[PDB]
Amino acid sequence: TVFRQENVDDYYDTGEELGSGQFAVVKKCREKSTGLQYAAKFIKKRRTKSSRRGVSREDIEREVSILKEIQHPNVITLHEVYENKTDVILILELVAGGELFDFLAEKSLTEEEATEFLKQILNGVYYLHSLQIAHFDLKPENIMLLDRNVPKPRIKIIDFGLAHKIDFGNEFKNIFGTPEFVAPEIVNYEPLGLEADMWSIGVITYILLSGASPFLGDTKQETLANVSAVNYEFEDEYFSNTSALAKDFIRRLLVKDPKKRMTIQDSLQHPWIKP
Ligand SMILES: [Br-]
Ligand SMILES: [Br-]
Ligand SMILES: [Br-]
Ligand SMILES: [Br-]
Ligand SMILES: [Br-]
Repeated sequence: TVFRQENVDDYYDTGEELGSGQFAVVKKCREKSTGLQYAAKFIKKRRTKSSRRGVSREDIEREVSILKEIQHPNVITLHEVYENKTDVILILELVAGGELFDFLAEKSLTEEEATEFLKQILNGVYYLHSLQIAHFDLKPENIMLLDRNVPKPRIKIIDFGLAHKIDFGNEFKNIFGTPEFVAPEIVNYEPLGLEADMWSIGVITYILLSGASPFLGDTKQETLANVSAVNYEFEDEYFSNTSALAKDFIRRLLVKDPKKRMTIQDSLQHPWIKP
């Protein structure tokens, strides 16, 4: 599939930088014809068949195809796609309130503040999983706030760079995110499905409530070993006034066997969440 090959600068003016990954940079931008503001994500293309630099066309097209499907208040949306020899440029919805990761860093929360974030994340993932989309990179860095200066900020899930359609219940590709957040099946290179996201939500919930990361070791290999062994516990210093029901929610997500793990539907009916 090909994209718009006109110069993006003929249609948009870029401004401040919003984010910066390994093969991508995101710039605030403004569309000349409407005055409307967006986030332009510049993804570096692979320059040869066998290079390790840049993103393969297959991978870029997958991200774009998935993004084109989605329209939900808790997920980023795609406006337009441009490309040139060097980059594919995704014109995405602007989410200007910063990462949940940075919001947490200024602030740990009350259980109400945590469930207020978590419920929006669950709604977004419910939508994605209903479309058989596994995100595969859920972590606080990939949750963006619309406005961080309100008591209950609204959020959107971003960064669909590892997202896959799961049409046979599982996929068996080269897929591996950030050690602190990946499920044991990722660590062990096993077939992956929607369940991996639910583990990640468990990790996010643990961090939301405590300010601490449940499997984090001193090196990435230690973290991965900890994940595979389900080596986490609820430290009393962090969880002493956290409800047992909150712990129950986490405990039912941080389960090694993906079949025994709560699904997104389970998570919305769980007594800590269910209205
Ligand atoms: Br700007
Ligand atoms: Br579902
Ligand atoms: Br993004
Ligand atoms: Br790590
Ligand atoms: Br699910």
